[PDB]
Amino acid sequence: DTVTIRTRKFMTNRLLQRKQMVIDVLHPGKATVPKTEIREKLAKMYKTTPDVIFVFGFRTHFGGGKTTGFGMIYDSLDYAKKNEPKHRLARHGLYEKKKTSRKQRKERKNRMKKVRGTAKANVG
Amino acid sequence: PVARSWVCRKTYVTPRRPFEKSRLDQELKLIGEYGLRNKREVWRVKFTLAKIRKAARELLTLDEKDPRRLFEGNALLRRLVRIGVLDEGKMKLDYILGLKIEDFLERRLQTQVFKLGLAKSIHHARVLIRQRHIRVRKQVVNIPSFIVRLDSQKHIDFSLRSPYGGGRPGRVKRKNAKKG
Amino acid sequence: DTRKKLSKAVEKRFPHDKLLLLDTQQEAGMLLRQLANQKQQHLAFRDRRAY
Amino acid sequence: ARGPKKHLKRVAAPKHWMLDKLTGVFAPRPSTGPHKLRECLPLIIFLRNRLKYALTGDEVKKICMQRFIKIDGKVRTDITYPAGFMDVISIDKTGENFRLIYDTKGRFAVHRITPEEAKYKLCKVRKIFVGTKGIPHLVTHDARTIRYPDPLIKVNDTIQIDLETGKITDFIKFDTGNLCMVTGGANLGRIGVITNRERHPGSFDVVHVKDANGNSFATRLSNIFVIGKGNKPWISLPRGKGIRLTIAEERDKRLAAKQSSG
RNA sequence: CUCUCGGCCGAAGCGUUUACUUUGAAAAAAUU
RNA sequence: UGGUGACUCUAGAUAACCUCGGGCCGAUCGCACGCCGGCGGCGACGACCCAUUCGAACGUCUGCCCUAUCAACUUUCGAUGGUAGUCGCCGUGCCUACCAUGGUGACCACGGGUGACGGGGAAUCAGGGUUCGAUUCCGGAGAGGGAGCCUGAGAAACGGCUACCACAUCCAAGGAAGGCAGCAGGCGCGCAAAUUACCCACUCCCGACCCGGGGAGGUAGUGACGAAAAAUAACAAUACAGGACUCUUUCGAGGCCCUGUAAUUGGAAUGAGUCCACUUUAAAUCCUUUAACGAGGAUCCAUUGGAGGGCAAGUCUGGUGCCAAUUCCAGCUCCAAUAGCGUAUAUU
RNA sequence: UACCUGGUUGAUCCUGCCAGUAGCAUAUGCUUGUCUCAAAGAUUAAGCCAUGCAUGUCUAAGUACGCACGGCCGGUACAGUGAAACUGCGAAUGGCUCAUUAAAUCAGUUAUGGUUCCUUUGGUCGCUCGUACUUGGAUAACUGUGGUAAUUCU
Repeated sequence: DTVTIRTRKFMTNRLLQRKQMVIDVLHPGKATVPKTEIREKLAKMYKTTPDVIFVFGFRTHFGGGKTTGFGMIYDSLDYAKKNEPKHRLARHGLYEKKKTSRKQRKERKNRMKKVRGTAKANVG
Repeated sequence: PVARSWVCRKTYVTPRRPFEKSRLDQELKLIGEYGLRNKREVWRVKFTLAKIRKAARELLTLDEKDPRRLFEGNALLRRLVRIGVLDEGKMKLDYILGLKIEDFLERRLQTQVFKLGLAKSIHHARVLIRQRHIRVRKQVVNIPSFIVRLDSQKHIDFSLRSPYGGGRPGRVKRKNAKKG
Repeated sequence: DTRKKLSKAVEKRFPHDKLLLLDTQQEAGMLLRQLANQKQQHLAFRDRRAY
Repeated sequence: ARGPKKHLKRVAAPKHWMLDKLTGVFAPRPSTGPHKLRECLPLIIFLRNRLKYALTGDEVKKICMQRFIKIDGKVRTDITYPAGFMDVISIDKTGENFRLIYDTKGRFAVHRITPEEAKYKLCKVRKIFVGTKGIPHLVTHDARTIRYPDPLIKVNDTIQIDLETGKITDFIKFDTGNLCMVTGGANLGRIGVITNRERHPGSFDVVHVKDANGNSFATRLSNIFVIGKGNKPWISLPRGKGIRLTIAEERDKRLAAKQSSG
């Protein structure tokens, strides 16, 4: 409606199998538009599906009219699953990381280096 | 080692003699004329003027056709003209030595909001800018000391979002209008 | 920011003092360690007398 | 130190890389290779900070590990591989070719070239020596050794060499009236014509060069690279043709471009 | 300023040797 | 042959040598398979040597603070030089043998001190200077103190080893293990200095490696060191007080203006806060954006110092003693800078 | 901005130091609403350290008979994933501090025609006239028996 999308610095990155650009969002009297809404807006703009569209790093200007972020559209979901960072791929629910802290892993590692042999697999 | 920069500058000078009557009265004159918060804004503008005068003097010690004099004098003159402190017909370095603090005080956003008839006073202008009602071009500017350029002088207006501007009523008015 | 206010509220009587948190057994061990190794204020009256 | 240093601080990186202060504590630290550290462009800075194909070093590694990058016809997978002067970078997925030659300000231009021009390169010969069984060998400026060079080729000459075969195709002698590009010092990147060579025995020779406008400048002989024969270059030159404009003329051309375009 | 060999010039001895002045090359970034 | 400014250089030829604690001349691994048993295409790993890259190490020239209450020093035990060797990666008193008696010094040697790591740099700034540089970049040095090794291309390595000295831990008393001048954290010292947090997402490093790891580094926490921007009110009417202008010689009149001051009225504008949602991010927080609430004594209440001897600022008040003058205490009024302002010390 | 105010005399001018003043560092006191950056156990003790962490590492491509899992097709040595362990590489970088150190360090300048150099990149790798269609013995992981109060002991 009153939220309009423009794409500025467009580049067809054929090496990472994508098209990447700066996304400029106009929303004169609302809050910062969520990333999902921008994703269907880019999917309508570029005649594609929104599960290959990844947007990130949005900053709203002082005054509120405008928000700039970066976005990139992958050719397939497989190139998205290869070339995207794991955390941006997790923001879309496509990746789940291990739920262990550094202290736990580091103490486990230092405990199992006091043990020789396959009993290494028995140290918690 | 950190990925930080420590480069930072004091932007004013405290005077050498603290209590002299003439300087105190002239500072109070400027504060009252321009609606400045304290003496430090007078000292800040006085500092930028002193820097510009030192630059112009060191350029004037050079001989006339010295290429550093031409390049840096043209840059300094162009900037002073671009903020409207020097007239366009006075592109001579010696005229820089004739300027006063009042010119850079006239080029503030507080003063330009007062002189464009958006405010009833100079203090009303400082209050008007500080509360997000004034927009230069299409950008809400909150800073009274924002120095306005000549290409930005004819574009100072009221925020399309302000109650005095585009027109959504404020907190007090919406509170009072729903009592009845 | 709760702790921020708390420190200020403390500083009118306890000016330069660290606010330990006692919630769990690990923090209890930290507090016990802080109590064992800390410099002792000597009160003159009870130090001159056998009590 | 107790051995070789492996890290490069960002503020200690070469200035012509154009790294900014607040991205990190470290600079990409080129690997050992055919070019010196202070006179190279690592592949990550070219492919990220110049061409913007990638936004982080991780996806620079992703572009490299797909074997899409060639320097001088060979697939280079190391992301800090030192590429230097006259190197031909080929990216055949996008169908692009580049040559690493200096700006008039002493920085590596993004200079796009024809696929026909990607076939060869100019190397400055740096030593000649005779090895076992009387074989003449020639060592160039990027650590190439060529067996059996032409007997007319002496030191400081420029050989045009074919990247597929590794064999010398042509050469240019170091003469006056002859075209060079400066590869070091305060005059780096400027292109002109050799007019003089004042020989200093036991010390460094100094070569005098004249610009296409009439400007004269001298360099050390180690800073000279002959790039054409007489007056015409043997390679494509960048936008600025080796003419270093003064700051006043830079300001004038910038204002003229603003006024004409805008 | 000159004496020889090679194309009006290039090489050579320089002219007592210095102190002084100038030029050119070359001389990390950050900071200024 | 080829080179240099200069070779005892590089290349050439001859006679040989070639170390068992031994120098090269591939008993290695993957992927596609195809030609006329034989022929093979891409790679991976190893590798003598030469070049190159990253260095490293020795030298050249010039440049450093205070001290004569340090005027002669080095020379047996290497101090200066020569010859021959040893040792070393190599040049060399580096070391050994024999010779020579040299080498340095008021142009300050030698000795001692420094609250001395050196530079890039910082403060002041007319200029010359003076003061600072433990500290994120570059170079050095060390890992409680000395000393000696192992492996390796590289260490006299300390998040390697072996001793002694000083400390100190566990013990069943026989034995075993040690080194925060890494990140936190603690004790001590003191005038004097933060969390035993989160993460490899960023910057980069290392490894067999696109994949693992990184208290390097990033992120939050404490942080009035310091630097930037910047609220704590604005306006209208009313009432008095000034100052202009029209009309009057003036007094005076101005629904004539303008400017101030209010125990006077009035609703307009808003942040500080409280709190959804996004955005942010590795996950968060903060900021930025936006709903809702959020201001009259807008109690949503600005402090720190100084003034009655001179730079700014007093003809003031009340207690208390001493003989109206006069020690101590609490205030008023004024001035200055202001989210900052005093003090000590050092220094300019 | 090349700046002043005061202090010895009965009064005047001077010399002369000091006090005020301004900047920079440390500390400290009182006060503190918002927001951006941001130094931070150097000074004294290169004093002493409880506890945790700070250095590890596998590709198609050195060694897989751990069913720890897992399909064939069945004489097919080995599908594939793969802990452990052997082998290789790194641990000589980074980080910390400023005790030492006064022609030493260090900067600029030069030299290696007086040396070494993992790695990367290029060259060389039928240049030797003299069981190979594949050589030998082991040792880990694993199985099993153990010692000592105690160790990353064996």
